[PDB]
Amino acid sequence: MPSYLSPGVYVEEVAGVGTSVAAFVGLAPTGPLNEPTLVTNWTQYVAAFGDFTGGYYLAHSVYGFFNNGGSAAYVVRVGGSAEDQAESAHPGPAQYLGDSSDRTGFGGLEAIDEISMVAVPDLMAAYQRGAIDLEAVKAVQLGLIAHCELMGDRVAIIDPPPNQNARQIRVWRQETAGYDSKYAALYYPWIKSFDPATGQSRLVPPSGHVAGIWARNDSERGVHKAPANEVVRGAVDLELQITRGEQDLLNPIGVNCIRSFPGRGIRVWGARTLSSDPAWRYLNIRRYFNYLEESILIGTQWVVFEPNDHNLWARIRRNVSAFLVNEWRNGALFGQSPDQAYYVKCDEETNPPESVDLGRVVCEIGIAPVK
Amino acid sequence: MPSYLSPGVYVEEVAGVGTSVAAFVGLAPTGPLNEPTLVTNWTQYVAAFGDFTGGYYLAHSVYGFFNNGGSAAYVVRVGGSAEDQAESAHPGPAQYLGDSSDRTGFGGLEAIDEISMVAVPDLMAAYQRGAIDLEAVKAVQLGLIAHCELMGDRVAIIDPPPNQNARQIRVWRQETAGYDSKYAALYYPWIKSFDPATGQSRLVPPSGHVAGIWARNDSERGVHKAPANEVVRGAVDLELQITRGEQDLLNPIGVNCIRSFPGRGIRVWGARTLSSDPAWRYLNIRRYFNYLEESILIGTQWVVFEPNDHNLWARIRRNVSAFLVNEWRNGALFGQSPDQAYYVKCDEETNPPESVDLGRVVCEIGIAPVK
Amino acid sequence: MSLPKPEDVLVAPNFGIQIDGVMVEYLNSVSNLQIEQDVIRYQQNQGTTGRNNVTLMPGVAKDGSVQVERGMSQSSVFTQWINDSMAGRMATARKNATIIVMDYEDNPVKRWNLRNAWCSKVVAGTLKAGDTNALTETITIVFEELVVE
Amino acid sequence: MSLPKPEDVLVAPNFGIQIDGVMVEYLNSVSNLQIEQDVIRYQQNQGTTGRNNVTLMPGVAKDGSVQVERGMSQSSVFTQWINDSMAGRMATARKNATIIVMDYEDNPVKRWNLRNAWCSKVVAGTLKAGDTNALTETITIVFEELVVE
Repeated sequence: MPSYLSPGVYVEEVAGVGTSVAAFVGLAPTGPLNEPTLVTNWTQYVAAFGDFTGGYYLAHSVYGFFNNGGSAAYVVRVGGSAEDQAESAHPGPAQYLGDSSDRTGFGGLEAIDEISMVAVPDLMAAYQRGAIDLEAVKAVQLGLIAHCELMGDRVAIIDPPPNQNARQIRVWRQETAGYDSKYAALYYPWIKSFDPATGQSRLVPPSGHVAGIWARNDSERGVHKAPANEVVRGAVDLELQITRGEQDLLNPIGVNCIRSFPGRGIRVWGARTLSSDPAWRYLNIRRYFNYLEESILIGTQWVVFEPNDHNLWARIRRNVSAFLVNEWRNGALFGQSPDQAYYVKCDEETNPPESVDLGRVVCEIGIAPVK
Repeated sequence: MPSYLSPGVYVEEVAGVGTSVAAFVGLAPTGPLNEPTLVTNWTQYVAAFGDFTGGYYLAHSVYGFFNNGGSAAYVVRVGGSAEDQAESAHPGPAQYLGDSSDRTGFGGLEAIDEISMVAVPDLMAAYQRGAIDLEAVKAVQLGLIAHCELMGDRVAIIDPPPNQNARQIRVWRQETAGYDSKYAALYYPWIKSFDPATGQSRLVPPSGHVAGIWARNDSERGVHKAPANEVVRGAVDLELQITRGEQDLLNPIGVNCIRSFPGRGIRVWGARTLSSDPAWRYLNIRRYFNYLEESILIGTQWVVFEPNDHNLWARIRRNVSAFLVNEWRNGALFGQSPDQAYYVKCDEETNPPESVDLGRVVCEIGIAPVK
Repeated sequence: MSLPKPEDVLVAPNFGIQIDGVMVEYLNSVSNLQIEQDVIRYQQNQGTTGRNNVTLMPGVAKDGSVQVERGMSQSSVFTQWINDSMAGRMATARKNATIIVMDYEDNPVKRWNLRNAWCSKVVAGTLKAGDTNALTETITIVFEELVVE
Repeated sequence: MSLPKPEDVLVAPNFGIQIDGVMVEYLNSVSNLQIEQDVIRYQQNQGTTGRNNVTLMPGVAKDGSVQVERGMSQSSVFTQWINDSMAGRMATARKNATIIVMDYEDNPVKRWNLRNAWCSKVVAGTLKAGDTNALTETITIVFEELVVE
């Protein structure tokens, strides 16, 4: 049962852009100071960061929101290009908070709201150069996932290791670095693309445009729909075609694939959560819930509860139902009537007589699961 | 009872050039590596092979079909040449996988789509130079057939030994190399042709040219009738002129014949498959069904989208009916009305209430066979 | 529909389409026509009248169905459909017009429109200051080669 | 336009034009038409019916849009436009018909009228003593060779 009560439960310590905004961690050719994470469009991004001259992955993964569906995204700089240490698992693509300094890293995003996804394009940029041991990587991916779990309303984009066969991913997934969490997902094959600064080819991780798809998907239909069949616009080719005999081994363990389809182009096909929990296996379901939570929590935003009183309960019940009945009227929910499609409860049994400080307990039923 | 609900019916493993496409596996000198399997025309073939000078059968089989009907073929380099063990069955022209490198031999199958026919021009030739006799060749033919059987839509064309009596082919096929399946065809005689690189004559298999027989038939008239009267345009002569007793000998054992007629030329005459199953005795029927399958599968993009929605059943019936009735109104079906010629059904009873991902069940009658 | 007495009502006409015609106002001009033929002859060499043969049966007619979208919005769904055809691509598609029962889960009548259906017109409403009850409707005209229940 | 439910309303139709058509009453007769074609054939030497090919696609139609100026005033803006064409100069111009949202700063739909557009008519209203609700409107008729969203 995800919080159905509050932004924080034990202490009331607390006293838009849409789902398309995401954040990326990596190095810039130039860039602004690295701490003030900024959110913007390609047009301004390049003016501050640089025209791919540093050889960094942010220079390319940024297009995920510009050569595909998008608007703006947050960028953590970490540091810039050397003229004409950051490759360690500690700084940069790390939980590099700086002891409550919001320094470049997962920690620097803790103070920032309105982020639905977080990617780290330069973690593997120096995989070979910086001798980034699977640990240095595993530790970072764990830090990213933990960040997302703690914020509670955004997810992690996890990169596969740089170059390995299907057997070897079955291996890290089951034997050396499985993550098992409702807050993360991974795609396997690497994508061939070009780099106009110097020539026809570069290899990039299945991120960037892959995330651009989520923004596209949300505009086409409800977040409840999965981008289980969508074009990776901007892709040139794939390193490997993964056949049915391989899909049979990878989909059951949560590895999503991108394939070149005979007459449809390069498309995203897999749509599973990198999680062991049957409830959260499907990505579109995990997303539907984050979607509803962001909108309902912003909507019913009252600060400092006055008197625990039925009159507030009545205002709340009425507002939640008014919000949800449209999901039913529209095609998002299942059921012949609101009666079955959703459930709202807020009365003295969720808000018992002790009435200690915060009340406002609202119980809700989605389709089968309960909040 | 072939598949129709899915390319994969137990696991949801499921998430142009033209139809006159064939693949040829064989050896060549100064040719692109086996990894970059190419789709080529003759000009391109020569750039990737030379002007028949290596003395390999790929040049004849590719030049053979190319000068008949057809638009493209996949060229499998496999391995090289000696000046003026690549020939061995295992290290190249056989059941190669490479831990899914899919670079050599039959390893390119499954990995590569949009191929209806496959053949191996040169393996039936290394039987002498490298003493590749007995099981060494049979093993390759078994592989080619097995891959077709596993894919579900591919037909293998194979050769009999180059010099034998009609009684000998009967024994060879019945006692030493019988196959009994829906995925292959064999023609008895060998063909007299030539090789301009060295001279005016050369012994070649009933391969390559035959690919171009179905390609012309299917592209100019359709797959409604077998190309059982077509002219082998590039033949000079036949090694043996088959007589009536010989035609009677081969007919009941499933061996097809090529014969010379008095003012009609050299034509392909037999039209049967290498199978004991009465249902699949004719090539025309086997090809008809594969054609329909390619069109039906490419036509459905609804792979991962509300696996419980029933409105999808209605959308399925709509698309299937429109396609098959259009065929009824032409020469595809033996009947007076779609009511007595074509059937489709998709309902709750075909898609059980549990609503398993193995949905998409559509019951169909092709002309009479059930699919 | 517990009794023979009710009839389908204008509860929820809706459409199967790949083009996102998500919300509509109405559907009109839907019909099924078999063309007849008429011949008059004089009778078989005797004192009786001629005959009229009207049992002759020529082929089936084709037409188009009017579709009205409630009004203009920022989503140019129909405009692009017409642009693709004007550009020269045979951008046709199959459609399904559905008639729904009082209890909407019951959806008994559907009409299949041939895959060759396409849009020939987009028509704007009148824009006049103060009209108030004039609300920028759009009319889409689609040709339907063949309609089957 | 916070919801999918609203539609554009007759809030503020207005026009980009070099000729000072500063204040207007209304705009009408605006449409987009692709001409179809119809051929009937007998089928391929067998016992099946003929076919109707309606997927044929001829070119795009052209027309004119009615423009109504609230009424006569001392500023002869439209009169000179027609005089220039009557005089023989190819005095054509590009125009833009704009559709505006409830919150007027939002201006989502625009239609471009080809540079070859010109005025063929100026029509006066009826002048009758005592009519009162008759207020000397003027009708301007403009030919639009090509209209693009």
